[PDB]
Amino acid sequence: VHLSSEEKSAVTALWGKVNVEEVGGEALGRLLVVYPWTQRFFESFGDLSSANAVMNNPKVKAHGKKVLAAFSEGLSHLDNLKGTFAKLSELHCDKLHVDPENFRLLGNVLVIVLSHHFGKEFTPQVQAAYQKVVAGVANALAHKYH
Amino acid sequence: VHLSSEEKSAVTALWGKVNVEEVGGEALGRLLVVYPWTQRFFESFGDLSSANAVMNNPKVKAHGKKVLAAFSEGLSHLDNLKGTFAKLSELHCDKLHVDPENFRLLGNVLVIVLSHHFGKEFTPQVQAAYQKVVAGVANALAHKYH
Amino acid sequence: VLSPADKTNIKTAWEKIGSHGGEYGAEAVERMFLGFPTTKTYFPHFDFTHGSEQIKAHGKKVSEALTKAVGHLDDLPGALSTLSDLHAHKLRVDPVNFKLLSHCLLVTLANHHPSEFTPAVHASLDKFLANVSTVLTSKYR
Amino acid sequence: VLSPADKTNIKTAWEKIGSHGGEYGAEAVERMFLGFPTTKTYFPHFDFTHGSEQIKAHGKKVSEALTKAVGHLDDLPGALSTLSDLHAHKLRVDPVNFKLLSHCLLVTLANHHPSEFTPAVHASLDKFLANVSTVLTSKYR
Ligand code: HEM
Ligand code: HEM
Ligand code: HEM
Ligand code: HEM
Repeated sequence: VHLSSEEKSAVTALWGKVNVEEVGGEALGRLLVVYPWTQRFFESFGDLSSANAVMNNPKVKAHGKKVLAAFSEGLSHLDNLKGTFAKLSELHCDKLHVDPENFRLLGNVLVIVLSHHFGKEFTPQVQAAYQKVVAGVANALAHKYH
Repeated sequence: VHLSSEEKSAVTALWGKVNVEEVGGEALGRLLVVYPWTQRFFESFGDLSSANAVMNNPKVKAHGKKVLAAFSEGLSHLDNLKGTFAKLSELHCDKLHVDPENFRLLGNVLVIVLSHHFGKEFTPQVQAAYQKVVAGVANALAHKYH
Repeated sequence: VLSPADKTNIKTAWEKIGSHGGEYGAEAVERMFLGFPTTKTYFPHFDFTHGSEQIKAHGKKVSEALTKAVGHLDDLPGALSTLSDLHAHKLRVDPVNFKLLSHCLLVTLANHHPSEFTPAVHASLDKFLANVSTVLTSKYR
Repeated sequence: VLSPADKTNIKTAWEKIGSHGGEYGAEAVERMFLGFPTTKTYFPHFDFTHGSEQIKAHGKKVSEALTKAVGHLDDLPGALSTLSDLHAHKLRVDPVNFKLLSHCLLVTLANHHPSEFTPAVHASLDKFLANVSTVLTSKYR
């Protein structure tokens, strides 16, 4: 993904303020609530039969943390997303059969959660740069389908 | 795309029987009728405000032939679809801004038209090999986004 | 959202499709499992050999459900809530898979009834299957 | 398809938006044009200057249209038929763009109403916008 220095500074500055424990859990939790077919992939986490069960579930928070840590890694490797995410794409595509459209939904939910957390600071301009980033990450996760 | 030698013979055998004059205009024509937003890309062709006007429009038939000639080329070049369709990916993605969902819709409409034309001969097995081919083509046309 | 004309196209096409409903069902499913092997992961207990009794029985049920739907175009959520319970609440089918079966059904109807499968009927049936899909993937009870 | 619970979440959350609909409207549209540049192709006569009176006037009309829908949840195709003629028949907007605007509206509501934008209300608003989007991309008259 190709960001101008202006875009990259903006993404990086905001990203340094992110609480990864908190944000990843809220993003993964909202994914499972808003798009309820996604709960099928996480059946082993226990009961996900309600918003309140999903958002209090410790495996969901711990997993959200792992997802966001992987996103952070993608952020300092933007010009090599494909190589960085190769094994991760293999796992999601070959072993888990996750349709690529679900990678886009999780990226957009993370953008919602950033807006929710940061308020005014998440300007339209900062948003626009993050959209480039989440699309880059979604693409990298899907490349093993190509 | 990787096809077994049995899949490749089934694909090429059936394709040899295709009326390159007519199937293209039938597939493009149906795309425009069934997914009416696609009409917006082809407004220079005249009135597409009904099924009859679409299917009888000569520019639709002339265009459908060009699409199919491209699918033919791809068939001779399955192990390098990306470089075969590089010029076409740039035209559709960078100049025209066709969302990639639309390539997939056209691929499936072409498989509908093949089934319509060939009947019993288009067996579930021949169809399955064709689904691998249209997916390869869609993905190759979408390469400039990724 | 179906127009008045879509409703007439669907009803009148479905009359022609008639007594062979069950057979088209079985064939559309088999085309889905072959064409899109990932869909088989929802059916771990099925025998997938081509003649399969299980596939033929399942094909028939999917056909009965569509026949029922055609009788209730003005109230699909109402007619189809038990199937929504199953698909949306219990099985949690990813909506992508509905676009695959819907495409296989059309492939199968164009195969057996090319005279009825005009561009305008193709259009109305696609929207019919999209509407049915939206009901079966939505939690509304 | 909206559940009775979804309907309540929508009506309740829309109460809290009060008189700022118009302003959220305009911001969601601005976020759309900037984050997804291909959307501007539908508005070749707009001035895209930040805070333009045109974008302001447009955001107002979008939020009026959503307020009206919230009032007619049991008959969206009924309430929104004129907007459907515009988007589906006249403009021929690719349905993909509706998902982008819907996303920008959610981003904007979460930005101004964090405490009302709970996971359950987010779920109901997403479904609300998807339902509205289907209607405005469907030709049904
Ligand atoms: C788009 C960004 C995504 C990222 C960065 C991501 C990241 C990750 C990571 C880092 C792991 C752990 C891998 C390991 O054990 O080394 C994982 C596992 C997993 N992911 Fe994702 N994921 C994404 C999207 C999705 C989506 C959308 C789904 C489902 C719809 C999903 C389903 C799963 C499942 C089921 C696991 C296995 C969890 C377990 O170990 O039980 N992922 N993912
Ligand atoms: C299998 C997928 C497709 C293939 C193989 C294909 C192929 C082609 C070809 C060969 C051309 C002519 C370029 C030339 O002058 O050499 C073309 C042009 C064009 N394509 Fe496609 N196309 C596909 C999908 C689509 C879709 C889905 C749309 C829009 C919904 C689209 C819209 C257009 C338009 C508007 C032109 C320019 C037509 C003109 O100015 O005459 N294409 N495409
Ligand atoms: C037009 C779309 C569909 C219709 C009308 C439909 C209809 C049906 C019907 C009538 C049944 C039997 C219900 C019963 O007797 O209790 C059923 C079961 C089932 N459906 Fe579907 N379905 C559709 C799409 C799908 C898709 C896309 C999938 C996943 C690929 C799927 C997965 C299943 C599964 C796993 C069962 C249970 C099978 C068993 O245990 O015997 N369905 N469906
Ligand atoms: C939540 C979905 C949407 C709603 C409720 C909505 C509502 C409206 C309204 C109220 C109008 C003004 C009607 C009038 O001219 O009197 C309008 C016009 C228009 N809409 Fe939308 N809209 C939606 C989505 C979209 C999308 C996704 C696009 C394309 C990106 C779009 C493109 C346009 C255009 C180009 C106009 C005419 C602009 C002008 O001439 O000033 N709309 N819409």
